[PDB]
Amino acid sequence: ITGTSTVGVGRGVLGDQKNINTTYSTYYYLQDNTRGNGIFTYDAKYRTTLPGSLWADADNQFFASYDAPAVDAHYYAGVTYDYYKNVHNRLSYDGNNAAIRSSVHYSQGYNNAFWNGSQMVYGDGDGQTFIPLSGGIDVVAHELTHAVTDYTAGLIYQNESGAINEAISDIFGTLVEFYANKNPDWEIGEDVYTPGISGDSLRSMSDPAKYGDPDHYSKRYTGTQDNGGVHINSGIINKAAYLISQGGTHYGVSVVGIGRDKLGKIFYRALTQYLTPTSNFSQLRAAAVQSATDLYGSTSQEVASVKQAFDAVGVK
Ligand SMILES: [Ca+2]
Ligand SMILES: [Ca+2]
Ligand SMILES: [Ca+2]
Ligand SMILES: [Cl-]
Ligand SMILES: [Cl-]
Ligand SMILES: [Cl-]
Ligand SMILES: [Cl-]
Ligand SMILES: [Cl-]
Ligand SMILES: [Zn+2]
Ligand SMILES: [Zn+2]
Ligand SMILES: [Zn+2]
Ligand SMILES: [Zn+2]
Ligand SMILES: [Zn+2]
Ligand SMILES: [Zn+2]
Ligand SMILES: [Zn+2]
Ligand SMILES: [Zn+2]
Ligand SMILES: [Zn+2]
Repeated sequence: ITGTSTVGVGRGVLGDQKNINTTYSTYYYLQDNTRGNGIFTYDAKYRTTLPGSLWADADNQFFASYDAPAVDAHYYAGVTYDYYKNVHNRLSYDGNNAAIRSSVHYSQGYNNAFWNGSQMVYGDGDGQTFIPLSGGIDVVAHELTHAVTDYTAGLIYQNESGAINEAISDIFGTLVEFYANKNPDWEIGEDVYTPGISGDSLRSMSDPAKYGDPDHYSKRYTGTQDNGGVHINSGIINKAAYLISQGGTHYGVSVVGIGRDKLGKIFYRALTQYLTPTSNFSQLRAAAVQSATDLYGSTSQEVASVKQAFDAVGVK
């Protein structure tokens, strides 16, 4: 809508206060004019009709319980935009400043969130498995990263390619969470999963086997469930990424960590320049080695650590 750019204030899903970019035209709308072609957040009103109504608020204060998922969807879309722009010189998910549109209060008791090809969609959870899913910055950025992948490599969502697709979204979801300094960690979805249980998450990148997920290629799932193990086998790549950044010794292989920024640069270059729709784990290794070579040189520590990390998780 047309109006005046304003800054409102509200509280997110976890009760934290934050400022949000809004637009004033009689009402204050969750329309951020400061990022690309805009960030727009919508009320789906517990329906499954999308996108719903552009979020309108009478006073630019967003402290109602019903407001909280919208505050976080809007704010964390903005943080994700800022990450890709400031760290990777990428303008929105398509690199062409596409508007980022999000709908909250999707359906009733809905324990999921997803990028649907044109917008983000967030359930509120059932209050036991999940609280509203936009409360997790890593969830928001994980799903928006699926759009990045779709607009670059086009990784197929099945089998090893699909596990790479998932792991890329976990890697950049995590890197966004660190970029924001929003209680960062190497676990996924901890801020919105099981409010009655502290210390858990959907999966761990630093220790996938904490939740039973494989941390080595020899332990990969080979059946047909979960589209051929896309959220299961992602642990193999997630652990390699963790090792590249943080270092460690894994199945006896010592990895010299090179930090988060270099992890992100290596994997962003691999994703955008080298991966293809059917890349497998071995091809991802090659893409990451080539990317680190492009950036740091073939004789660099960075290249040596990429190789170490993929050796540690059994990916040749
Ligand atoms: Ca209000
Ligand atoms: Ca996390
Ligand atoms: Ca929990
Ligand atoms: Cl460990
Ligand atoms: Cl381990
Ligand atoms: Cl480790
Ligand atoms: Cl180990
Ligand atoms: Cl190699
Ligand atoms: Zn998803
Ligand atoms: Zn995903
Ligand atoms: Zn966290
Ligand atoms: Zn699990
Ligand atoms: Zn798992
Ligand atoms: Zn799954
Ligand atoms: Zn998923
Ligand atoms: Zn280990
Ligand atoms: Zn370890």
